[PDB]
Amino acid sequence: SGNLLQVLMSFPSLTNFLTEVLAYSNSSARGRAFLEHLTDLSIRGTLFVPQNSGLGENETLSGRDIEHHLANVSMFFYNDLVNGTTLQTRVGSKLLITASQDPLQPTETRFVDGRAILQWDIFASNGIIHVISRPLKAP
Repeated sequence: SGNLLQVLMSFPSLTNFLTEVLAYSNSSARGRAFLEHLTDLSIRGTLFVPQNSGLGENETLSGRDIEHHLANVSMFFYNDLVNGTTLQTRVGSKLLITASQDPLQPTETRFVDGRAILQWDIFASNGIIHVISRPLKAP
């Protein structure tokens, strides 16, 4: 499939974050540059996307919060992201992966800034998406 934006557009449960991204792009030059980055095939990124189960339509996010969902160095898959991994984001802050092994589970249970990961490793041509339980927050 397509770039990070196109893949985000392909999931009904991710429409509210998409709406925020698109509205941000039409709001400011910063917002437009963020959307252009998501569609740039010469970069790689890791985009954490809060699902509509934790983000409503009446919870307008700031541009800084939106951009903080993009770990902007490279694509980090499930099997790259161990306990204590810190990820630099586009706004200059850091996300923290925490992770332990419940021996019963088929995979490690992991969190990003304490948010549950609901789906790992959704591929895009210029990045990877992980769906999370609720939005991240820029400091």
